[PDB]
Amino acid sequence: CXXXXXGXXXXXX
Repeated sequence: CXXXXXGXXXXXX
């Protein structure tokens, strides 16, 4: 899980 902004971000889960 994760996400972000401006293009994306990251996460994991």
